[PDB]
Amino acid sequence: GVRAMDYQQATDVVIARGLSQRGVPFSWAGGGINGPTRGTGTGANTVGFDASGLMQYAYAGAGIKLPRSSGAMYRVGQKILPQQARKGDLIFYGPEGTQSVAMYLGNNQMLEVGDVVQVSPVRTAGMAPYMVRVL
Repeated sequence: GVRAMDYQQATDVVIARGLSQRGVPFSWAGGGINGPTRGTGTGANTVGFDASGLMQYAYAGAGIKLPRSSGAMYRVGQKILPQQARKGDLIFYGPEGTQSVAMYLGNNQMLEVGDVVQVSPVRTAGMAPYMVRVL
């Protein structure tokens, strides 16, 4: 029972942290565990998040340090069938999840980085075959 409670408690913390960043601008390669930062290249002069950076920030609240890169996140935790998705699960885009990543919020909502950190409907186009549970 404590397992379930800890999972639920962790999930709530991570969602709260992610949601607190709504509106922060996209920055190519920006951000990480400690919050938004300048990125590189096109993002060198912009403080913000890319998808990977935002996930690292949000999940750090549950005492988890996620790998850098969506492609590396796709290779940790438990692979989940999308039909069995729960809030807190990670959704991936591109071949082997290397293009991007977002956090499922339940009811076909996800926290993603668009032009800014935002809550969006789930996008199925280009979605990787599995989701990932780390909590």
